[PDB]
Amino acid sequence: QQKKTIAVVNATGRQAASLIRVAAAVGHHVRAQVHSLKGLIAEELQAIPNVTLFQGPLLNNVPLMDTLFEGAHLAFINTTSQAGDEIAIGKDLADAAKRAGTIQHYIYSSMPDHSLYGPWPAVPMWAPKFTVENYVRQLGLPSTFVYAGIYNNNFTSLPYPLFQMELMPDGTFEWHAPFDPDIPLPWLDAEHDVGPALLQIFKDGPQKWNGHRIALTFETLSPVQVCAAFSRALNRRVTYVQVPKVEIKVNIPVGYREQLEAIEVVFGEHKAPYFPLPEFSRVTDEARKLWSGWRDMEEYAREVFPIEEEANGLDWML
Amino acid sequence: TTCTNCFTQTTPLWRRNPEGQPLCNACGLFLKLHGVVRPLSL
Ligand SMILES: [Cl-]
Ligand SMILES: [Zn+2]
Repeated sequence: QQKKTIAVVNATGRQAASLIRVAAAVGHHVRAQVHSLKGLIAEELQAIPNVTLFQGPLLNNVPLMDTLFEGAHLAFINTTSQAGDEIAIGKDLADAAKRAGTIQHYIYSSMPDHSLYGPWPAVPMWAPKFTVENYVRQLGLPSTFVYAGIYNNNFTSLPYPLFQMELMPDGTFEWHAPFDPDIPLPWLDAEHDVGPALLQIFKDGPQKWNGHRIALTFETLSPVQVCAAFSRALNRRVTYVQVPKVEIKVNIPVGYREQLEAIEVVFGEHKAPYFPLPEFSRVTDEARKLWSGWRDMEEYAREVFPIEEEANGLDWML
Repeated sequence: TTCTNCFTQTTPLWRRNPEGQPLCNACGLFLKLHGVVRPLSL
């Protein structure tokens, strides 16, 4: 009924930003943590009225956390491995949330730990989120766990790892990745659908979602299908090429490499399902009920891809 | 046709504003549930 105060961290991140724009808009007050006030998104999040920001790091900074949850009734938590150790950060946040005593629904964005389901290793940027999940549960916090499908907007023609839609010379697009060409993967349109879905989960309350795991994915397409989406949505010819190893064409950080190497082994070498949890082995069902105004790969490709590229510095579309 | 809000031209179902103007399934559905127009980036 009444709009509540929501606490969020990593405000500039795609999941949070989505929620913040939507939540602020409908009337909720937002208390968010950002690493830096510098940046487009940051300044934007600053331009939205009922949004309060706290600039500071998350690691070993329990004071930021205490302030963040003051007067908070709801919270959506999605940490990054970059801010430092996710498990310790993810546990401090949970402790703060409980110490605030006002949290009615605590949504944490979790990810599988593949080694728990096969000789597969643990995807570093994913595995720890499962430990934090268990700890959230351990504290007794009324919670719900969301598992995000791969972002639609990870795609770009720029030489960024794993999801490059490189613009070949012959006026076509090729996409190099480890993922099996015929294996359906879980996708998610971060900007367009994370916000509304989260809102619906909050509107439902823990009386419905407490203890549940929700696969935040609204459509599952195989690499070939994803390319068929782009190719049928831009007049261009798009092909998928399965490569045993991920291509790093730009000086990236350590963490991000190891992460990619794990991916190569898990999906390229073991053809292991994105969501190895049994409950996730249709998966998109719960999501589409939570929010039916979802944006699939075709709309994303025909309506957004061309725009993001342009503002990104490309005229291939013009 | 196009969406008055998001300008998309691709959507599973078109909807109309309480006046009659075209909105996409999402924008139309969002407003209907929360009461305000679906906010966008930038
Ligand atoms: Cl941030
Ligand atoms: Zn629209």
